[PDB]
Amino acid sequence: LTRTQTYRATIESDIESYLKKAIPIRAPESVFEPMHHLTFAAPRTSASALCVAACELVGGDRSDAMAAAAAVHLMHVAAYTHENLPLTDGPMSKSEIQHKFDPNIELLTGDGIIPFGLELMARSMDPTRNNPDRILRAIIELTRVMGSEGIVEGQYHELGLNQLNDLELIEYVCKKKEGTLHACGAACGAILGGCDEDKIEKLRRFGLYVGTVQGLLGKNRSGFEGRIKELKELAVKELESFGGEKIELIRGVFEL
Amino acid sequence: LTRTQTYRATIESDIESYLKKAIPIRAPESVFEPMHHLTFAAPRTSASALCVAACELVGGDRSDAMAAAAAVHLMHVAAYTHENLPLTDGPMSKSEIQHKFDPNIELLTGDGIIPFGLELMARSMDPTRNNPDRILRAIIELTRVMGSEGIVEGQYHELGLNQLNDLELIEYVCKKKEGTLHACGAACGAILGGCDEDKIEKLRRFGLYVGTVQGLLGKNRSGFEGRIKELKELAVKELESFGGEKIELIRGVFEL
Repeated sequence: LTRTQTYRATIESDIESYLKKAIPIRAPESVFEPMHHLTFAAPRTSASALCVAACELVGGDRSDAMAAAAAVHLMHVAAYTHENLPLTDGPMSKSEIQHKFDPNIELLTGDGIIPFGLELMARSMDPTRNNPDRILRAIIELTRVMGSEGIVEGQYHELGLNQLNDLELIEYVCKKKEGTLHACGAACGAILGGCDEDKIEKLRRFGLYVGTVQGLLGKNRSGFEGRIKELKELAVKELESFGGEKIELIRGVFEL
Repeated sequence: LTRTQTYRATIESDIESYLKKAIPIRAPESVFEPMHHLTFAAPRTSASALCVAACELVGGDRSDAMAAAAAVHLMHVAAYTHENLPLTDGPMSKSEIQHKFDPNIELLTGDGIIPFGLELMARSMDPTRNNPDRILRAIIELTRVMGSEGIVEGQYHELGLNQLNDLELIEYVCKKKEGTLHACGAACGAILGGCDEDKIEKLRRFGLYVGTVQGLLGKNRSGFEGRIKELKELAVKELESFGGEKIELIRGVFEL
């Protein structure tokens, strides 16, 4: 592996180890079995690593952002689970997955995973009395990503979908789902990192741009090459205000 | 109406109006339409009123509990929405309701409502009081009600309940759903009104007993009347060592 890959993977290993301490497979039974299973079977999102990297970029330790990064992963897991949830007329996502558990169980496990991430984030503060306004602000960010400003807005418009036709509607969905998830990750990193009000906004915009790109790639319909270079350039702009070699690894992680 | 009824109705009206400020009908536009519809169509839970009442009881102002009380209502509506949600096998709840919106929409709207309440709660921080510690502690309580310690655990076990069933299993379901909901409301009430560790747990237990009664009552299928009287006196016991006018009103609301 390259320095960049090693860096992403180590972050992702630290996140997974952090979650494993919080969610025992302790089951068959209690929500814990489907909660443990869905969390670690789900595809990862680069939004979780951006959270940690954003925090380090501004001088935080990674233990400062571990709870946030894990919460980001969990919001994503909750969204992913509910998107692939078989309803009356099947799931919202047309690309089918394997299900080890019944629909009813996936529904409630998704419901339990949403606040669990916010509970971990809420319960991280306090050991020596750390950042109550900060952790509260981080919580605001995560609540924003899951709801009407973020993922659920995206999923709402994802319903009226068409075959690679409405490109602006597709982009909008990517911005609201993968976009908002990265924005939140980056903004949490920065908040927990102890950051300028101005520098939070910038990393937030950064996350939005790379998250939208990550979304668009996940469509892979190519009608987007020009928009992708457009957004990548905006991502770089935001980065210019920071520095210190973590910049290079972050640029690396996001193919910039 | 009696003083007790008026007192409860005023609270419920103050909660509704506080929520009406936060969720626009927005007409068709966005998840806000179903979010608004489902919030104000859903049956109320007394856990919401207990929050305000618990707060006032310990010298709190009601505007201090208003966000919490609304968040409690919202947790209850997300739960209600999801358990009546038509799946492949139909809804988890055997008691059918009317559905103005499609299953897929109800699934998104439920997911948006969960963090929204926590966001309302989080955005209520009072830097001129000491709230970041307090409000953060309130968020812990609400995250608890929704998850593995609460409603989801209850719903998980409720799966596979019929006639002539496990009575201890039924009470357990009531404890985890209605019980935890009231326990959280009461405990948030206490936290936000500003009392100590000892008195918070007393109100949380109070909430648990009365919530468990509300759940058992909301079934009335056979022989619970014995256990219901046992739980009511447990609730009164908790109320000893609290004082004031509000004690009679709370005893009234919950018929102790």
